[PDB]
Amino acid sequence: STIQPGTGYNNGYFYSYWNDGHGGVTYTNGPGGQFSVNWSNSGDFVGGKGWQPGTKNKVINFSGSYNPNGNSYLSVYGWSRNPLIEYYIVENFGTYNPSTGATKLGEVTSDGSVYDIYRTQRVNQPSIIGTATFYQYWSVRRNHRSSGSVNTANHFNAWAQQGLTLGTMDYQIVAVEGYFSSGSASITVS
Repeated sequence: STIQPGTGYNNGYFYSYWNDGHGGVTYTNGPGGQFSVNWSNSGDFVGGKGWQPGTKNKVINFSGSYNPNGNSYLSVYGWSRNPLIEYYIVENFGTYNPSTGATKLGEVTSDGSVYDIYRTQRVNQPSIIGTATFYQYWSVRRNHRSSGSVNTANHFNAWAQQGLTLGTMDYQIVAVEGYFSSGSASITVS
């Protein structure tokens, strides 16, 4: 069903839904690995379904509809702890490339596309452990898509070759993010 921000497990899939307290977003958990997001003149939000904990070799499948009108992205989104790392494997995005401002570390080929890889240091920013400082890694698919399979190990290995140390895995979801925009999405994860 439709929920307010929070985390939990639904039909055997972990979910996380976060927003900045601005209105304009509706997040709904559906059957199995399904979730939907509908938004209209939102603030900042990100939510979706997957695993808690994730793993360093998961092959993540997703399908469905993704129709942003403005700034948004569809990604595999997760964290590690000790060290604290935030990461995104971006499969599609709207009007803004969310890796803008991050430092390019190279490229990796996975699951039918080249990806550009990046990182940036986030300083005194919200995180799964509260206000914190941590590196944020990106892998941005050149050939955008809204269904597919992601071999996460290819991305983790590419980042590791340029200095990433992944600690203990925390959650790992397929997420829809929006940033002062409108859109819809209906995604099924497995």
